[PDB]
Amino acid sequence: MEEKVGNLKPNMESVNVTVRVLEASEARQIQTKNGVRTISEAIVGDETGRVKLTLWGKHAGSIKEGQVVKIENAWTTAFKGQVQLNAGSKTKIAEASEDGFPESSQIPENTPTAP
Repeated sequence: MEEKVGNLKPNMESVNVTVRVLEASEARQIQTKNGVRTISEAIVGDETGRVKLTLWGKHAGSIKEGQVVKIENAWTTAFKGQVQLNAGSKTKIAEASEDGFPESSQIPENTPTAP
């Protein structure tokens, strides 16, 4: 389902968004119940808000600050009171149309909140 960042809610199983990359950190390991996994974190946003993106597996470390990307078949979770966006093995990421897409100074700072 198509979404705007400010509307995201916990446990959305399949989400499509177009966002600018505001920040992108280096990849690192994290522990999980099923084994150790590679991730990276980014902050991404649109005209309605910004959100933390966790990039799993093949997507870890794959994007850069300033890019505009179309993300298809992402999913959301909740962590520490905030909605989290997630990209994994079935998520697709492509470069998108920058034609007038807001720059960082016009992307608001609100983040989607868990109930």
